[PDB]
Amino acid sequence: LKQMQVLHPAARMLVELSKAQDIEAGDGTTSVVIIAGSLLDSCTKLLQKGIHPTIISESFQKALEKGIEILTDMSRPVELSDRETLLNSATTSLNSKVVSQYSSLLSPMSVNAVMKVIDPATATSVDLRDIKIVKKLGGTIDDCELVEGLVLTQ
Amino acid sequence: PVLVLSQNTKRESGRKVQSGNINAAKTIADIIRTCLGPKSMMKMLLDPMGGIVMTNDGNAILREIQVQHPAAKSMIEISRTQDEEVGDGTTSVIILAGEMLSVAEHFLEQQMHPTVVISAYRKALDDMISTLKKISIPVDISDSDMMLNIINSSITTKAISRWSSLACNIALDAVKMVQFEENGRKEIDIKKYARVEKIPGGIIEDSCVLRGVMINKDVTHPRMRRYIKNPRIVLLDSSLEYKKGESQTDIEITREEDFTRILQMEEEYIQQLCEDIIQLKPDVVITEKGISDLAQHYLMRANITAIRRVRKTDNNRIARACGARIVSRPEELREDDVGTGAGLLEIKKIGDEYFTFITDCKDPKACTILLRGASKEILSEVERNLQDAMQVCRNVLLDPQLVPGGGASEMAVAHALTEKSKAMTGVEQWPYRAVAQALEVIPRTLIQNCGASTIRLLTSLRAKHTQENCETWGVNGETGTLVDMKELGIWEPLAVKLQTYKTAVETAVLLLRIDDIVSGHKK
Amino acid sequence: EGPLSVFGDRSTGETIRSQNVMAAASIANIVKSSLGPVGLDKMLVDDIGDVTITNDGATILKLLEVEHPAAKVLCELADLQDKEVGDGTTSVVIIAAELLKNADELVKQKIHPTSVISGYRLACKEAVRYINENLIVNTDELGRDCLINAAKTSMSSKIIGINGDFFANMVVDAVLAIKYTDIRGQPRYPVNSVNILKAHGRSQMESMLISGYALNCVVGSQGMPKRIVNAKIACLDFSLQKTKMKLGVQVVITDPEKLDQIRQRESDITKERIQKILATGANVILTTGGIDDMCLKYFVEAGAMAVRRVLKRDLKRIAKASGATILSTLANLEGEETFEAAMLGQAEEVVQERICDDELILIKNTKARTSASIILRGANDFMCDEMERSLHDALCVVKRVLESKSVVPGGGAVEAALSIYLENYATSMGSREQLAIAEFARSLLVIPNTLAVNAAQDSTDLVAKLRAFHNEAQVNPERKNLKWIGLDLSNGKPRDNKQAGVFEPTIVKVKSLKFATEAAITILRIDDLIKLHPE
Amino acid sequence: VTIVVRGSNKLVIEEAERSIHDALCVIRCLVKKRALIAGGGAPEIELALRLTEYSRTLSGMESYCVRAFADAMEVIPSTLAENAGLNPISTVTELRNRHAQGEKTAGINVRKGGISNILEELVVQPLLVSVSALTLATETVRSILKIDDVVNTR
Ligand SMILES: Nc1ncnc2c1ncn2[C@@H]1O[C@H](COP(=O)(O)OP(=O)(O)O)[C@@H](O)[C@H]1O
Ligand SMILES: Nc1ncnc2c1ncn2[C@@H]1O[C@H](COP(=O)(O)OP(=O)(O)O)[C@@H](O)[C@H]1O
Ligand SMILES: Nc1ncnc2c1ncn2[C@@H]1O[C@H](COP(=O)(O)OP(=O)(O)O)[C@@H](O)[C@H]1O
Ligand SMILES: [Mg+2]
Ligand SMILES: [Mg+2]
Ligand SMILES: [Mg+2]
Repeated sequence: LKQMQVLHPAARMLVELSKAQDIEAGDGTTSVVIIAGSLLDSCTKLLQKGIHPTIISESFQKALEKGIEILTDMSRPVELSDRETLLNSATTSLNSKVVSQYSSLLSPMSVNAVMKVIDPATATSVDLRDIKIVKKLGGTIDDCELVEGLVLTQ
Repeated sequence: PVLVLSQNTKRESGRKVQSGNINAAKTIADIIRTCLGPKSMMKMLLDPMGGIVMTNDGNAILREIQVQHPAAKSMIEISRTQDEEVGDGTTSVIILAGEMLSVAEHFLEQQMHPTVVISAYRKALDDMISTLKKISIPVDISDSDMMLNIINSSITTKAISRWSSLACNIALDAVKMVQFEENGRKEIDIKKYARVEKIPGGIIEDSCVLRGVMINKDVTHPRMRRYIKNPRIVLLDSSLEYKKGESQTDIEITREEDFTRILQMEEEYIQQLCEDIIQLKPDVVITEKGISDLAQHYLMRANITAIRRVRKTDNNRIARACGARIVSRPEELREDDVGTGAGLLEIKKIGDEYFTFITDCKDPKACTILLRGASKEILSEVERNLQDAMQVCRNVLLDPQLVPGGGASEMAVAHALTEKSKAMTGVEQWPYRAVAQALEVIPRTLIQNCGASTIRLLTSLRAKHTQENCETWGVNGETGTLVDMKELGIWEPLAVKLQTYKTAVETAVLLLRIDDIVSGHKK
Repeated sequence: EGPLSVFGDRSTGETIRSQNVMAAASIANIVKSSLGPVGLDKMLVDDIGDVTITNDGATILKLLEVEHPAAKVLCELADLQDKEVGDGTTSVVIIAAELLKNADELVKQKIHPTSVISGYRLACKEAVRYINENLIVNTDELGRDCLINAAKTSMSSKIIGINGDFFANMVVDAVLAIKYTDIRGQPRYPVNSVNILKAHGRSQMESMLISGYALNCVVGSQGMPKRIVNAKIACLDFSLQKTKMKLGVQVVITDPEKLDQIRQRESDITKERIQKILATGANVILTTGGIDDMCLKYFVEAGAMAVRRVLKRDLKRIAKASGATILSTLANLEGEETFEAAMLGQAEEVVQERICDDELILIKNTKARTSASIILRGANDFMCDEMERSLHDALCVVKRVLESKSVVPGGGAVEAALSIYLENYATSMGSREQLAIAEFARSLLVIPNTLAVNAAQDSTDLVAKLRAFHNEAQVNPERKNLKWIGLDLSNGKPRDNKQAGVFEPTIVKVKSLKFATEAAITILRIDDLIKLHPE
Repeated sequence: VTIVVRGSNKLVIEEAERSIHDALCVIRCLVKKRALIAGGGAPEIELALRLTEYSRTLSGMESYCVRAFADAMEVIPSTLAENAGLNPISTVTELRNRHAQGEKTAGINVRKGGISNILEELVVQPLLVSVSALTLATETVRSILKIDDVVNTR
């Protein structure tokens, strides 16, 4: 969405929406835009039937309040000491990209990094500026590695 | 829009490329083939600056032409490489390459792959070399008459043949005066110590080689002597004047006496400098930089003659001739660096202009050649001919071997290859013979320029070379008959022939491997 | 369009896919005619009139101008193959293009691209695993013969083809002369430390190998000697010019009597340095900076050679070879400046040679270590440049063979064996990956076809014969030795290429397969193109 | 800690770096909220089902709007069925039928090519992703519904 140049003022808000998700979650950047488009599409028939936009907004708020409760009731608690769940979550988040074939190499590394930066007993958030990514041409994707030290380019 | 992939690059491929390359090479060869042999005619060309080049040399013709087809560029380049390597034979190489490339399309059009032709040519080149070395003749370099004969045989084709016995001598002397051995065992005949000075006017018979050097300069002050009998010469690389340093120097004065004081010290500096020269008691001072007037005053008081602003090349030649060496600080001037090998210094006028001659050296290792003539173009052609002659002399001095001229070597090698080819089987037999029959374009051309019947003379010569000992028979390029090169006396060095054959065959091999062309690709 | 105001152009669906494939195909069609001992060369002319003659895939693809991304990908693939290995930069493009074409043929049918990608990955992994059965240990063979055959095989199809034996011996000697003595865990062979110089003139059979080093430089002044028998060499990294004070320092004079002694000092300091160098018996001085004419006279009087404006890398190689030490200053661990005799190199001879109207410098028989250089003679500049480009490939191939002790037959034995094996192995999967594996196996077969087509032979029959022989090799174990029968192009028949002496490093095949598969996978995933308008 | 990323091209290197960032942000989300949920389109179809049931309770125009909200949540499963070459109508009907009679972890299996339990395939995702996506989408739609004019300025 950022690389294109959308000209319509409405379509210039959707991109911002995706940005917000990237800040909050880092995943689901496509799904939020799909959902927003679907809701705005459904609003057309309601407008034609003679509904007022204010009533539509209030009903959407009510539906959101119910949906959050339903989703929360769906969930299942997890503990950081179980590495299998973290590996499954990472490999699920990773099997939609070009590097899915290398997941059996990239899935553990990621997890390792997050467990080498935080203190699991009191971790309430993670600072990703403590993990540095270095891009080096040559070789194949099968050559990515994790360095527990310092890497310099000069 | 305009969906593209390569941005207006032009591509060609197929047999059309090979045919075009061969045609371009033959077209290049066609311009020149009238300038081979002692009956050649000249050509005049106009350069982008308005001058005129009336010449007969193949390289001098080819390097004045602008062309677009790359094959022509390759041919011009091989011409200039032949000129640089040995200095002679820049016409026969072009014709030979053209013929060897022409006799290949007959096989290319009969569904034969180029690699087979390449292998056959490379196989034939080695046998050409061996046969050339087989019929060689040694020469004794201490016999001056034989060396004059070789040089003359080299210059009977050019425009100065009318004065051959003159030019020959000149060339020989020059080379004999530059051969030089130094620390180690390295011998050199470097040709940057044999300078050719041209002065229009007079007559050509007055041209000579000086035992010394000649410069276009005059004495700095009129009272300096213009005629010294046995001078002692010092050469300087520095300036005899007061200059500024480079360390960001400034002066701040507050007293009355300082200013004048400073202006005096400069002069004092000059004085001691001049003294450091006068302590060696010389007669001539030569420098590449300027000379101040106060220095001229002191030197004249010491009875010295000074010259200014001579080029570095001229200073090096003077150092090599008189026997001195160049000094940049007078305080480190010794007696060993003073040249005492000269025999005369004179300053003359040659047509409203002053020239300086340093002549009568005891044993100079550098010389100068003074040419007179009608105008600039004639003197330029004479200069080119002298360059050819001196290069031939150097080649024969570095490799004392000789081979017959007039077409004897070509027919001998062709007969040897023809006799050897009947011991082989396979397709490569047919290209292998072709190059052999491509060596007969040298005698044929000669005959065509003499105005004789090539169809009968060529078959008579071929029949003559079939016999057992007739390896020196050739064509008399002035009358149009068959004659033995032993009696006519046309011999040429082996190095020139080897280079000619190698360059021609390798150019053919290079041009036979192209298969497509891509153009306009923006670097 | 209507929706999605984008002020650009959007393409979607099979259209773009087909377009992409065509682009790749075009690139292959440029180089398909320069493969094998029978293929020919190309001539490239720019807008101003420079001519380049070559049949190197990397050079051709680098000199061309391209703008379709699907072709720039292949150009960068060729560059990467050149950097990592140094050989086989033409075959990798052909392999990648054929893989892409065969995959698009399946994707036109309703086969999902992910299945094709997974099948390609599986086939590549299994092929790389299986190649390690076709290996030959070069120590089992006679080492010199294996090295010579590898170099001569690499040199075929180049301008130095028929001269394979002469240049092969030269290359092997030059490579062996550079072997360095590491920790001794493994030896190392730093090629491109061997200098290559070009000079047109005599035939190419007069190219020479120098046991020492060659400098494209000349002596500083014409008064110096030009041959030293027993050479003591001092390498310097600073200019010998009259000293000037730095930016901070300036001269202010209030008493005139003190001026003159200042101006002498600028000309004296540098002199005091030169004597310190010359007092230890140094004969040859090499400098990366300049040397003033005032300072050349000291060397001239002392009878010594001085060369200025020497390249840094040449100085490093000379100093390492002769045992000297590079100095950027004379200062020691005390306040003063000294030059010791223990930081001098020794060479057995230093000459200034003349080659075809120019001059250069030879340093022969260095004593600390052995070094090499090559001088190449040819008809003109285009020919010499092509020979240098050809020789680089052979040097790299010999280096790879020495470092990794394994060789593989050539001519198409590997492609035929892998095609047969993968076609057989695809039966066990029994899924939609079977089709992708079969297409991988069929796409591997384009190399022998191109080799036979360039030779104007019957490609179909020859490839059928190869496949039949290798099938008889894979079953019937008593005939296992049929996995080496390659291809003979000068007669049009198979021949045992292991005994014939056609070899190549296995790393070439491995890296080519891996890189080609990666490129095909990364291009096979695009279903939408958006091209924005210029600003 | 440092990660060194290798590849044969610039484009694949960039995509690999983006994928690794995706996985890292997913693990960070798991750290922030210790909760897990099933993927594969299950949350959207269950949301649509429960909101359709909830719509019957409400009375008046509001009810219509709630129903529309539900019908805007089945776009995600349908898309997932379309991209895999499956029949969307049958797949979504079977999903709704299986979610309406008990188990709430059913989803689309692309390996099997049908509908099955999703936890048996080990595809899971955090809850924060879904909650944040829904909340941001609803807020953006409510913001869009407030606009009734466009003015061109300098
Ligand atoms: N193996 C799988 N089987 C079925 N669905 C999957 C699988 N992996 C991921 N998904 C689904 O893909 C959806 C989003 O994938 P993705 O393309 O990354 O979109 P986003 O970037 O918006 O998360 C998720 O809802 C998840 O349920
Ligand atoms: N008197 C002569 N009779 C026959 N041939 C001659 C005679 N003089 C020179 N030649 C031949 O002319 C050729 C030299 O050609 P020339 O026109 O001088 O240009 P180039 O030397 O560059 O080929 C030599 O091969 C030589 O054999
Ligand atoms: N003597 C030979 N006989 C048969 N095939 C050969 C021979 N020499 C080289 N080849 C083949 O030529 C191919 C290499 O072609 P080449 O022009 O060197 O380009 P590149 O190696 O860069 O792809 C190899 O696959 C090899 O099998
Ligand atoms: Mg995602
Ligand atoms: Mg001549
Ligand atoms: Mg190759």
